[PDB]
Amino acid sequence: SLRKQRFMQFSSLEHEGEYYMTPRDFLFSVMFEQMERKTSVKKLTKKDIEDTLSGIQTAGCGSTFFRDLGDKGLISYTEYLFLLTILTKPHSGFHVAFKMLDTDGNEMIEKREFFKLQKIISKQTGYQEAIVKEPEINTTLQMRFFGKRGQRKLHYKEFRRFMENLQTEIQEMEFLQFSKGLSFMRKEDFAEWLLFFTNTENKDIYWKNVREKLSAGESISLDEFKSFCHFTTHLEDFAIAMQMFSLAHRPVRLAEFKRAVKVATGQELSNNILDTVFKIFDLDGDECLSHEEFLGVLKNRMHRGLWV
Amino acid sequence: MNIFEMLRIDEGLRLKIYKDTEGYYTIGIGHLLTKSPSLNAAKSELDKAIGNTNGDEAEKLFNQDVDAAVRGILRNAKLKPVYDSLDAVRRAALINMVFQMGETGVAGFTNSLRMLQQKRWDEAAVNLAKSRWYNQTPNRAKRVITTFRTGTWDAYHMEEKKSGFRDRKVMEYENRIRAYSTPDKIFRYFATLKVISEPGEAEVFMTPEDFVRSITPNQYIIKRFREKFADEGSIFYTLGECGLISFSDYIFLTTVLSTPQRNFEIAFKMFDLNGDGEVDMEEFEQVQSIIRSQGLCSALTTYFFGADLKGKLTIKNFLEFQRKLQHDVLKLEFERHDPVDGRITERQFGGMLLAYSGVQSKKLTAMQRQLGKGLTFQEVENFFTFLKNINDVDTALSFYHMAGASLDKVTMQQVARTVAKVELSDHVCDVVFALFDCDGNGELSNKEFVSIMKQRLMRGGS
Repeated sequence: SLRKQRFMQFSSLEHEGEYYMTPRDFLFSVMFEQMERKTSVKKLTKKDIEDTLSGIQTAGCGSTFFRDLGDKGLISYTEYLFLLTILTKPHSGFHVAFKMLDTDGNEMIEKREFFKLQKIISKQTGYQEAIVKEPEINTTLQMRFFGKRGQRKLHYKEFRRFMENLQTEIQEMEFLQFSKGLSFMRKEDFAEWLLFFTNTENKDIYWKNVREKLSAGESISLDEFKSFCHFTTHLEDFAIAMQMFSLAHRPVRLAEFKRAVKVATGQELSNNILDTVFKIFDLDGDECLSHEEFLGVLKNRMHRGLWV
Repeated sequence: MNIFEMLRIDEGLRLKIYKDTEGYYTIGIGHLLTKSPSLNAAKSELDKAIGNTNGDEAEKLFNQDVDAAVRGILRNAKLKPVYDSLDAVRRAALINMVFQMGETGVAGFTNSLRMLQQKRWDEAAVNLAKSRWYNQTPNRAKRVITTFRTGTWDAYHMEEKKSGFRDRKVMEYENRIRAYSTPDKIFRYFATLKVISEPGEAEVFMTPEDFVRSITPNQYIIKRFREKFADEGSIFYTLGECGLISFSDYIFLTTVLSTPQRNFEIAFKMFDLNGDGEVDMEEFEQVQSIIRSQGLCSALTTYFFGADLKGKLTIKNFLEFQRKLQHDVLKLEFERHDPVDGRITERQFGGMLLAYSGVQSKKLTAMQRQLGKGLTFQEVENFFTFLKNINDVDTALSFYHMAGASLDKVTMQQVARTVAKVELSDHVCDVVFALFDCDGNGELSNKEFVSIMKQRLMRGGS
């Protein structure tokens, strides 16, 4: 398990020999495989709990929920796993799982069936420092979902709005990390993003194409970028439409790639993303994209380096 | 072969009490205890001529009944003249009819009866076949009427044929034909027809019933020079040619039968001129060929693309082709069994579920433990509508497992409601659970059940 190595690599608090994450931790661990300066674990004070309650009431409920919280928050190891699953395979039919712990058939769950809900979805360093064992600490998600006292209930609508917003936050946050703060990703910066988790055997051609063959164009905007990200999640219908092009002994040119996208996702990509993806992965230069390899990088980036 | 064996095939031999077609209580080989309504009088009546168990060799009951049937025949002024004139065998057929409806009902076939007394065998057989009696139970009646018409047990020797080793050997050989031979070799093996248009020449054809026999695991008889080989509303007439299945159509149907629809949508929208999902005659050919990996006949090609061959096929329209074809093939496969009043045995429905898992008799071995009551076509097709979503259903089953909920009947019935939007009857669950729990607790072997159901669904493998 690489996820226990990720959690432990970025966790910043110990309580009772049980380790915790702060939303600032959780974000960093999603977009980075290791950080240049490791974090300082500190024993969980009693101010933090006082702060974990403060941040809930002052923090954006939108797609900034984790950036606003920041260091005011708590995420158990079981929660962290749960959150990672939302981001690396957002389609584990959370709806049917939500509907099985459904109470009184109203499509909402009570705090009691929470721990199960994380457990069934997220499942199938630090041996005992990291395990499924139950907690006595009130974490940020629990306070937000079902209220401080725990007496609120969580409707599936609110829980879909929470997964979408969580995805949207990483996309918005990775945009700026890789755009160096400018409001427009460069074609070259989009490539660095796409190939951040790619460490396969052809990274010398990918990267050589980035440097030589792709350095001028119309830059990539946030909504142009998000729309690529929202495509990478639908890739399995893409993978199928790709296979059918191989079994047709058909080279995948641009016009084919544009088609496979509209069938997989119903939307079309910016011209500058299409051009970047082709210039990188058109290895031969025959204007024919190596889809099997482009498809492998997508899986590296979706899996975020946890083997998902 | 005798009346006992005859009447053991027409009236099945039941060990435990039941009710015949009318209300009355009955046990044995069609032996009526009493016409009272109380089950308790039946048990106590049953024991008055057995002596206190509701159970095999205690088939003296059939023997005393026949003796009463013979006797009641002989004091009856209309049955007696005929019976005395018939030989050993035709007498058995008449005792058989008396068994089925009693002497008063039999004695009401006064012309047929009068024919059998004047030894007009073909007449009485033509006339008897015309009656409600035959209409209600046409298979029993044809054996009885043959036995009347010919004087011989030949009607029953054919059905008396239940030996497992010689018969399994041909099952095993044939299964390998389906699984490993080329389509040309398969089609030629199971097709039963030949059509001779001298203009051109002789071509082999398949009847629908042949076609389903092709693809379902577990030989020319007729020539055609406007017959109907398929039911009134049957997808096979779109093929043209009376409901027969040519070779090209065999290729095409087996492709579209066992492809999930998402794949056809993606295939349509990929090679479509505008990607909306509407594919022309020529673009259709690469689609169905591509799909084959993972020469359509001139009747179908006009049915989809119009007689000019220039129309176009909607993924919506085709998807209903597939949905319709899958139905009739399920119908045909359902009737390849024993549809007594439109219900097949519990033990046979179990044979549909495992028809594509090969040597899985070991599972069915423990399935006949519990067992009674047939299963309607609608019960079955609902399960097969459930299997359409098996990849979504396997998701749910694993969750209910990890959350600790048990995988008993309510869970399965709930899962079929939630992810498959269909209601699984109670009885088909008992059949499905008896087969796949495998441990005796009412809990499914979810990982195993999902494996075999993935092969039933697509008629494929693993």
